[PDB]
Amino acid sequence: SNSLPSGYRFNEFEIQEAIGEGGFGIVYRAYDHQLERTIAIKEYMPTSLAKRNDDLSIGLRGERFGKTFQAGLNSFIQEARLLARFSHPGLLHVLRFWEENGTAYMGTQFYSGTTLKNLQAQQPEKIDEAWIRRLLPPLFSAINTIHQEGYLHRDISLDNIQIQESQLPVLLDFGSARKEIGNLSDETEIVLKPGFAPIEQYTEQGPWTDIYALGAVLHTLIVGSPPPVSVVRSIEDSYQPLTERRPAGYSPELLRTVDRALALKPEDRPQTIDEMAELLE
Repeated sequence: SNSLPSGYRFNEFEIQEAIGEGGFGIVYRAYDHQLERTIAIKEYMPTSLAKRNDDLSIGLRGERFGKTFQAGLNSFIQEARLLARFSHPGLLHVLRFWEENGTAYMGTQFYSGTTLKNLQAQQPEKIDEAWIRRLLPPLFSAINTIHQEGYLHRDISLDNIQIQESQLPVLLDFGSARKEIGNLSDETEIVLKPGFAPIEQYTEQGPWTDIYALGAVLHTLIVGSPPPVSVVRSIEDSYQPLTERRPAGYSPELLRTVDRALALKPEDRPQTIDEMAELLE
């Protein structure tokens, strides 16, 4: 681990535990001693570009990485600014942003629970049609709120949806820094998510682009894995409609909603979140 220790201080903030560590940032449970509340702190930390110094600042692993490190940092800032436009229970709420230690930090609301990816791995028996139909109204609402302000998510999968202990979902992260680093570094594998990204993201984007990825999430919850990579589908589509598979315990109505969201071409999909929600009725 490259993470700050429990007890580390940012003035009034105190690090309590590193709770998420990926290749591009670390997430901490932390505590605000001024307001006496638990928060999360997200630290930009691209491990392929940077390492932890003795004084716990961040430094480049090689001088050739400086331009790409800075571009990822700028994208991290821009994502914080985007999230700061919203005050919605299903979107990660940003409290503070600051630069320190040669990197940048986002203070955010702290959310209970775990990611949808982990819930699906650990408690797949909890995921059934009734649970999915309770998940969708607040998840729809969060995604639609992004769309109504003129933005798109473009990085939806199970990995960045939080399921709180209340079961309500939160969108945590748009992958902006990761995707910018991957584009600049020709590390194409960290830009789009195979099976979740629709054909138009591979090089015409709009709400239907997020709707496809949401379909892919739902497909994963229902049968355990995402649909085939969309570029492969665009050559020879091996997608088997869920209405024909008929997984046990699932209504044709929910299955056909997923199939429609997964239509190969943008114009054949529901065009707005509201259109997709109507299919369930």
